Amino acid sequence: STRKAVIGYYFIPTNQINNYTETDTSVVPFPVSNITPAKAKQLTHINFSFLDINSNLECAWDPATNDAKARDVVNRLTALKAHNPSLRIMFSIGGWYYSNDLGVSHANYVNAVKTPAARTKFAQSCVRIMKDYGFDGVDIDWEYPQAAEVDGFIAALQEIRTLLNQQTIADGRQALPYQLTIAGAGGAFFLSRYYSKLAQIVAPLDYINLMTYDLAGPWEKITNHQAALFGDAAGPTFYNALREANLGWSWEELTRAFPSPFSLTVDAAVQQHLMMEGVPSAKIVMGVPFYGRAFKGVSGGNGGQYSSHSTPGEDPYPNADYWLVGCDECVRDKDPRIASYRQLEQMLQGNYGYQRLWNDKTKTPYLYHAQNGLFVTYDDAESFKYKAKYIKQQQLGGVMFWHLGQDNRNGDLLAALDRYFNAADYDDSQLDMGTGLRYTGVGPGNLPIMTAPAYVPGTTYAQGALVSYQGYVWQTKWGYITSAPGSDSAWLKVGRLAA
Ligand SMILES: CC(=O)N[C@H]1[C@H](O[C@H]2[C@@H](O)[C@@H](NC(C)=O)[C@H](O[C@H]3[C@H](O)[C@H]4N=C(N(C)C)O[C@H]4[C@@H]3CO)O[C@@H]2CO)O[C@H](CO)[C@@H](O)[C@H]1O
Ligand SMILES: CC(=O)N[C@H]1[C@H](O[C@H]2[C@@H](O)[C@@H](NC(C)=O)[C@H](O[C@H]3[C@H](O)[C@H]4N=C(N(C)C)O[C@H]4[C@@H]3CO)O[C@@H]2CO)O[C@H](CO)[C@@H](O)[C@H]1O
Repeated sequence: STRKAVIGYYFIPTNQINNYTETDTSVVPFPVSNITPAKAKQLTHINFSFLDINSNLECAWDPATNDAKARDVVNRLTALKAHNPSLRIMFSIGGWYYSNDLGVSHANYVNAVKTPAARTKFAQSCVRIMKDYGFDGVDIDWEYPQAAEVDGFIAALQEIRTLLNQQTIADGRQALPYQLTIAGAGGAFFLSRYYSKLAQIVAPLDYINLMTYDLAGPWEKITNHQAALFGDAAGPTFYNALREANLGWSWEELTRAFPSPFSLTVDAAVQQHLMMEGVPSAKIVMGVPFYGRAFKGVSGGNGGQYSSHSTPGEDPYPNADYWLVGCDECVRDKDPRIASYRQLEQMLQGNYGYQRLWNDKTKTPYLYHAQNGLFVTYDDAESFKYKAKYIKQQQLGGVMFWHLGQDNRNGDLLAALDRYFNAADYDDSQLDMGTGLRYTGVGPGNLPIMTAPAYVPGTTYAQGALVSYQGYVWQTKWGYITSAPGSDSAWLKVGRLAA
């Protein structure tokens, strides 16, 4: 049917732009020339990261950026479109460093969306940047607007959308229209900031790119998979913050949608989006990490899973103990807590003491270093089989990943994703999705199809009775009920009738 989106972020820090070279990996580890024609054909979007919002409340490059070098790098990316007429080079505004609550530019995000006049100035600057540098759309990665900033954020997205649509007409770009996307939270605590207005946030977007990773890390006391597809009952569980969002729903409605505690998984985040009315599955893009998160000080028994650990959370990494054995990139980056898939392959292949283990509930791999007590959670071509099948089964828009420089040299992770979506000879009809814990919540936007006897006036219905009435299947919350379903508080809408 419709091709699945494959959205790869291209992350290049300012110092690498200013010293850009394609022949010295100690200066630029992943230059644009490493995105070969074959890789360009497997991507639908490359998202250049990151631009910012400056104190003038406009989209802007980092002011330390050499503009001539910046244009040269972007030009190399947009030249890739010669190999793929569906490919878009987006640019992304924000990222954790600029836009987190304590980030260096945070107040500029709050203020740029605060008023109609600020939103107009900001929205115009976005489109100006995208036309001036040759980008194909705008991606916003503010992590994250708070519940009170959400209305301004929504209006800013609406205003950018209108201007982009004007630009599509002006440039006759109907075959490849300019797009607007955001990177969204992939876990319930950050998602709760804007969850109640999710339909308004998604309406002006082509896609919402869920960051369904970083679900574990040094900030948690217990090691865990950072991107489990489904839940493991032996793993940690979390309070479901969505049940406290300002939804106006009843106790039964909240309980049916927001089981708590719950397993913090990719499936949970996807279902939490689908549960809301007006959030179409085709706009939801599942993020996947091309890096692993590493922990030290883990005590064995379960391959390092669900263990206490002694991994610092500070930034910069607080000392020079680069304890992730074999991680040469970690020495370069002065941080043993993150390793690219590229590096993880070499760590597993070398004489470094890792076992590769597999959790058949979460459908994810992990590395365990028994001698030193190390645990690494990551994703690979095998976990991507289950995630790609889930994307197809749930009719999602596609996949997103952070970031291109972390795939191995041959681009095997990207090639795998492309194969699972597009290869005629690839068959996952027999791929067993396992018995891991599914997120069981149901909301107005994902009512299952059900059948039930028609409601009959005068009949006294016990608690739990199911009837069909005016297009839906309803269940009594208590008994005995005689009211017509939907006329009072006694009936829960639990399903839809097939047309
Ligand atoms: C250019 C720069 O600011 N470098 C910073 C550095 O910032 C990076 C790192 O913190 C990245 N962390 C990891 C594990 O890669 C971080 O990546 C985030 C990104 O911000 C989020 N946005 C997405 N999208 C898909 C849109 O994914 C996430 C990823 C993965 O979590 O990106 C920031 C830049 O925002 O941080 C260090 C420490 O402060 C700093 O020294 C400097 O090198
Ligand atoms: C204390 C610490 O180590 N701070 C890190 C910082 O960690 C952040 C980010 O990695 C967030 N990643 C995002 C926003 O993409 C991370 O958010 C993850 C989060 O942990 C998962 N959990 C949720 N919840 C709702 C609980 O959602 C997902 C999100 C992704 O949506 O939160 C941690 C801790 O706050 O990362 C930066 C850059 O990597 C690093 O410099 C350092 O400051």
